[PDB]
Amino acid sequence: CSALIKLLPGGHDLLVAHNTWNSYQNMLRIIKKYRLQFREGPQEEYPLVAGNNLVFSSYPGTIFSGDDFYILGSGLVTLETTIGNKNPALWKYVQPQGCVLEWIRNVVANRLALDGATWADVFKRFNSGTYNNQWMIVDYKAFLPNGPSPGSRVLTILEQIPGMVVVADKTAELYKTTYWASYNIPYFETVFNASGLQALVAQYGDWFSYTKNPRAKIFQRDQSLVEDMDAMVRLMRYNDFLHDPLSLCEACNPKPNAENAISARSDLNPANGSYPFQALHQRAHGGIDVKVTSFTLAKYMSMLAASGPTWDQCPPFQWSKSPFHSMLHMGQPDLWMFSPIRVP
Amino acid sequence: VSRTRSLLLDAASGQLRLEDGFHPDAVAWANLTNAIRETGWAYLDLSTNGRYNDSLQAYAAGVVEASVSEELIYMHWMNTVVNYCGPFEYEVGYCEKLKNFLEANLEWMQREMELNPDSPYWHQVRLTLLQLKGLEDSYEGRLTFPTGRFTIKPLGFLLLQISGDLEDLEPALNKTGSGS
Ligand SMILES: *[C@@H]1O[C@H](CO)[C@@H](O[C@@H]2O[C@H](CO)[C@@H](O)[C@H](O)[C@H]2NC(C)=O)[C@H](O)[C@H]1NC(C)=O
Ligand SMILES: *[C@@H]1O[C@H](CO)[C@@H](O[C@@H]2O[C@H](CO)[C@@H](O)[C@H](O)[C@H]2NC(C)=O)[C@H](O)[C@H]1NC(C)=O
Ligand SMILES: *[C@@H]1O[C@H](CO)[C@@H](O)[C@H](O)[C@H]1NC(C)=O
Ligand SMILES: *[C@@H]1O[C@H](CO)[C@@H](O)[C@H](O)[C@H]1NC(C)=O
Ligand SMILES: *[C@@H]1O[C@H](CO)[C@@H](O)[C@H](O)[C@H]1NC(C)=O
Ligand code: NA
Ligand SMILES: [Xe]
Repeated sequence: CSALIKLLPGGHDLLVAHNTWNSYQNMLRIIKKYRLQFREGPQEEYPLVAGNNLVFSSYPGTIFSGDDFYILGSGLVTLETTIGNKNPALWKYVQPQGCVLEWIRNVVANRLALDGATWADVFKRFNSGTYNNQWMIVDYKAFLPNGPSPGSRVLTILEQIPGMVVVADKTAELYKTTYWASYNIPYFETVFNASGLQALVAQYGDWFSYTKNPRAKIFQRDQSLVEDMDAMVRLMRYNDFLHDPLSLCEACNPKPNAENAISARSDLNPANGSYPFQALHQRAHGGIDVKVTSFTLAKYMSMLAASGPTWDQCPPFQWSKSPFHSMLHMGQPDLWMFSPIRVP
Repeated sequence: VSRTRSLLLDAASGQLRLEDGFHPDAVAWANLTNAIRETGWAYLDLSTNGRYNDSLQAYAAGVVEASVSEELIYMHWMNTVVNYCGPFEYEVGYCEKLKNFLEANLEWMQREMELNPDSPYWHQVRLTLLQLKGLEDSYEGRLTFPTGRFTIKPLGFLLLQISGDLEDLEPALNKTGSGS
């Protein structure tokens, strides 16, 4: 998954976008709006929870996002990209007692949080060490259009691996660089090191580096061109792997690789290619959507959303004309050529 | 393309029952518009009624969601997890470990709820699991609202919720999705 939080020039707006990467067989999609009346505690005297209203991208039968991308009535937007864990010495912290699965912790944090700090406080309890993600919590209540940095509260970043959760307010950093990008690699050095990524950088190079991997470099090169919602959608759908030098994998044959993009199209890599590790293979997997919101859209529990693999500069994915025509995809369109829609 | 359903509580019998259409007196209602052919998305709008306690609202939310999306649930199940730890699975070792892990984790949560009836945290966990129970019960066509402990099936609709958790449970349980 790729995500970008972008402060527009002059602080005019603050856009938040997320592009889920997943297997293509998962592309039955439901955008869900819940309006609940739950209370904070088990007695009628407790206040209503902060997160009773929420809109989120989801799937049939799945009572949370999974992507994840949520716009909460508390004024928060919460989203993540997955970091995983490569250090087998940490699996001992995954236990059935004393651990709540991540999907539950996510739902409970979204319901109770008033702000980024409280979201983190709730979420990190009983850390399961499963679905290990970098979470971004954007608090629009702390965002003033055209205003200077408030120094705190706007952006909180949380990273989870088994046995360790690190949290920091990154508002100053967002205002200094004008963006926060996320692309499946932990930002916190302690988490990067504990989860075994140094060995992978040593073995395979910059693809596993936080600052030098292809998506990091593409965001560094191009994020400033995001000047509005449409520009955000274009970047979040970006894949021009045949022509973009940042998409070259020097260890691969052929060198351009369709995984090395903001919105991956692994189906386009050749089946007989030579690749140094599995993520670079031909796979029925890649970017499968984009959701974008803004200060005003979020206020109205609204987003722009586009479903399916990117076709801006790549040929549209089509099941019957792909290597994957035999996989089950009940209910899905054959050809995926959809444009963004406003939701609701 | 569109379907609306409400879950009523018959105070007479104390029975929950689904009705077609919008009944703002109900415990919950939902409507689903399937625009997948046109836009690649379906849209679900779901509400619960604050006149009922939140436990019943949560269970009802699961029920009405399943009620308007049954076709989509079936297809998504077939597309994504129908073979996962099935009756013919070769990795019987892993599947047994997974099942044991999930059953113990679910039991541990049920115990914490029983041991902490005044905890806000465990109240929120219980609401989440009630919604999951209502989703599965409604899909199976038989409603039973629990007032105390309840058993979530480890490899039922829980499997639709744990796809991300499984990315780590697999290696953690030494087995031989979303992300890069
Ligand atoms: C994370 O691990 C890296 C790699 O081992 C550490 O970087 C090394 O740090 C030592 C001591 O300062 C240097 O002598 C090495 O040259 C560094 N190697 C590099 C940069 O690849 C780093 O210090 C660790 N960071 C934290 C916060 O634990
Ligand atoms: C929430 O409200 C429901 C509905 O009134 C309560 O459920 C009843 O609970 C009693 C036992 O205490 C049973 O005799 C009834 O059969 C239940 N009704 C149904 C429809 O199952 C429930 O006790 C209330 N509190 C909680 C925590 O659920
Ligand atoms: C790899 O397969 C492609 C696609 O059919 C084929 O055109 C090309 O000749 C192959 N290259 C090699 C090394 O086989
Ligand atoms: C549900 O019904 C309401 C009634 O006004 C309608 O406005 C809304 O568009 C419907 N939503 C879905 C998901 O079909
Ligand atoms: C997995 O295998 C390791 C051996 O390397 C063992 O120590 C550990 O207990 C195993 N974990 C489980 C849950 O089977
Ligand atoms: Na993810
Ligand atoms: Xe867990």
